[PDB]
Amino acid sequence: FPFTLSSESTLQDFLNNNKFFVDSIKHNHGNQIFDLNGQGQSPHTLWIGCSDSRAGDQCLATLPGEIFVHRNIANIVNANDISSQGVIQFAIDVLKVKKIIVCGHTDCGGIWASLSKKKIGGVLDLWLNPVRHIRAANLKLLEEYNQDPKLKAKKLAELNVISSVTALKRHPSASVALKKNEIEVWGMLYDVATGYLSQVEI
Amino acid sequence: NFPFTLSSESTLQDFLNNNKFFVDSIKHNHGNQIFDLNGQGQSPHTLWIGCSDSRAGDQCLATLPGEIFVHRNIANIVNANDISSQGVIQFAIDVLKVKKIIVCGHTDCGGIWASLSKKKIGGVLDLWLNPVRHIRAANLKLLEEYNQDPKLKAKKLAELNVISSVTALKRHPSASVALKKNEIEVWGMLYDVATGYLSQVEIP
Amino acid sequence: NFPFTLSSESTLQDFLNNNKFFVDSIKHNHGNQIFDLNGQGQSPHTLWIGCSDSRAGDQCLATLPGEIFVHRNIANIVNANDISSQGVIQFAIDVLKVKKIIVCGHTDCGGIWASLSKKKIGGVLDLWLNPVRHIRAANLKLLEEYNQDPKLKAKKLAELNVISSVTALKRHPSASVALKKNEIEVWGMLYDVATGYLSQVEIPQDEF
Amino acid sequence: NFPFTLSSESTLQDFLNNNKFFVDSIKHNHGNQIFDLNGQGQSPHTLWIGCSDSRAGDQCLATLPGEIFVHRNIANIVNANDISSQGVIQFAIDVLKVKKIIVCGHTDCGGIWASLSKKKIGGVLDLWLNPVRHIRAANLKLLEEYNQDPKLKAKKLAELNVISSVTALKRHPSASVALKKNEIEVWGMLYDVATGYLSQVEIPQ
Ligand SMILES: [Zn+2]
Ligand SMILES: [Zn+2]
Ligand SMILES: [Zn+2]
Ligand SMILES: [Zn+2]
Repeated sequence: FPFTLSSESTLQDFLNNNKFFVDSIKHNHGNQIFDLNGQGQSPHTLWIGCSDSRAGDQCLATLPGEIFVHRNIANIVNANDISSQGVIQFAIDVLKVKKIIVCGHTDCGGIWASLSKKKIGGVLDLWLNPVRHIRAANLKLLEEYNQDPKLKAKKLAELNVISSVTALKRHPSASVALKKNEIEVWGMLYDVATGYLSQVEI
Repeated sequence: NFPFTLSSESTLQDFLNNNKFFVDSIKHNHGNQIFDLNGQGQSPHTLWIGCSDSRAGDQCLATLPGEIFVHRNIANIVNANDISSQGVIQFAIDVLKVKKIIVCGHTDCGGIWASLSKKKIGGVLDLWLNPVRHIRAANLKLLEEYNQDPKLKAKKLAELNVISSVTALKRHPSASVALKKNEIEVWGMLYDVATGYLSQVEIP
Repeated sequence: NFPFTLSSESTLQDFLNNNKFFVDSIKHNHGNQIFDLNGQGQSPHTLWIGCSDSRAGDQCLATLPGEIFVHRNIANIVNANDISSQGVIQFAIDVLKVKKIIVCGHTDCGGIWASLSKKKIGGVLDLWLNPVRHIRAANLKLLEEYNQDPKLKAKKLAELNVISSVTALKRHPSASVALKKNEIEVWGMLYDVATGYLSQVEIPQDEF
Repeated sequence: NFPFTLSSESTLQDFLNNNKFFVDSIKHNHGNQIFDLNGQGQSPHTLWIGCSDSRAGDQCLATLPGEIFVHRNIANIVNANDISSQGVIQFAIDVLKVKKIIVCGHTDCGGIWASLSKKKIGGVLDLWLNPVRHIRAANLKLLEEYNQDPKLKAKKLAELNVISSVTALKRHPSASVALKKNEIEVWGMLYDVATGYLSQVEIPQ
């Protein structure tokens, strides 16, 4: 379409996009940024967000070596998910990030599925359980946005962000550094139709 | 406090200023066309599995929002016991019907280097990395026809790890059916953190 | 050696000798009927989830082969991202169509004791047991009401753990459906290691 | 009703009653001695890893409580990335110091039959069973030599699966150190569901 790449696009087409990424960085910064990249990483921020192609840490327009990223379906931080827990562990314990952003977004597939109770199948029903819990736990509140789907899904999306932030703060290395005031934590919402990022109230 | 767009000392406002740029930048080049398409759904053409590392993101493909479905974790490990990986893989193929999948490791991977050391890492990480530890053991001293240079051992390990993840990805139910119907293609790649260059890994 | 049927020093043939007795015993009491049924397929009426502990097995229910579908792991933890447990539950409900599910903890459970401590174990077990450490953390005050007797404290955590596993089990997509259709029944239980007796664990009423 | 002790329509009291029998039966033969030992701790000599199947089951060894540490899961898969199994093995070897580990497959195993097809099962089971589908693929020419009797096809696969599980078990760090110290024995077995009999599987060495 109006996108840089397509289904039909070739391997070389991909490598052309990548040669552009290098040329652009080099054009604005010389070799200095890859020289830094190539010695170590010292990112300032951990971003935890949905896997969704339209959400994504891109929205912050940072350079390589600024943001440590974890992305998964519906930006769920669960204590038993070893994928999340390693990333958080490593981010706080090794990289010493000073900010953590948990970012959800509008039109989230996990959020919408969790509202309409038809079993998705495979492993997805299990993966989404905590969201299905969050909806059940907040039924009255959600009910008050009943008269508009997109807003109910959005309220749920926000509740999910808050849920993930609490779980994040209860992480052992997080909880320590948080109370030593070494770290800062934010919930956010990404608006898919506008590209704007707003802060969730916590 | 950097040649980077943000530092540790930045503000919520500063952050939000970067995002205002992102939006203005997209609008400058494309008008509302993207955020209009985005706002009515996603139809990405590619799934990207790579490392969480702040240098080796999918950014290195310079795509716009709406093109690439992403998962990132420590050392780009794909395992069938991991409901996170498999959930993503499943959704991408069956629902989103992505036509390309990319597994990307990269040079200077902390997970890979740790997998090469003696020192127990601690917590959940040492367990997380066991799959890589197994790959080192499963590959001779093919790893160190190179113990003359640390960096090359790391790179070969990283590539073996990519190959590991790719094979696993291919044995996924959705993947094996898609690949047999020739309805999807699969790539393993390495990002050189020092150069910004992506390259292909040959998959056996 | 010595009250027990087999020992460390036992032999393969000794084990096979026990198995010979198991076969002869069932044929003595039921003739050939059971092994003929077994041989034609399984139709168990119950799923049992309990701890691996050698003292606490489903044999405490004195059933014959073909009755009880069994999963056993350390501290009878049922967690929604553990593919082992969730496969067992999906299969039992969907395919076997069990009518009863029992989640059964027990007293002197080592997973419980380990979780009451703060000392790290090692290997996988500190992470396996993490759900239990959480339950203990979320009931800290309730539990410290049993500082008078550590044994009763551990017994309480064993119960909370049962309650946690059951609740997770019921949130399984196959289970939640079967339940709301009243096609299945779910029991928390506790097994007293010292008496061989099985008690029912009171499970919270439906709250969401 | 059945020829089995309990039914789909059996009650809670009814279950408690079979448990009451269990207790009575054991004190009848052994006094309070088993439960006294039990009550103080556990010292099992054997770890059993086997299938969840209601017909299989470590009861085929006719042991008293306190002898055998048990793990059971679908098709008795011992996989290095499966933490349920890996915890059981660690604890058994490192803490309980079991002297024997037994991996037991069985005939008519539903996980085996499902791995013989490549029809998708759905939910989680395609993933769970993947390492067995692998085994099928890597032994295809062999398993097809059993085409005319599907049941002996499933038996061979169930034996291959046992060999694979035992191989993974022995690569467990606890196991490996124990194995090299001649501190433990590991056995593959198969359980014939139709006959109640247990046989040994020849494992490579
Ligand atoms: Zn989403
Ligand atoms: Zn890395
Ligand atoms: Zn126990
Ligand atoms: Zn079976």
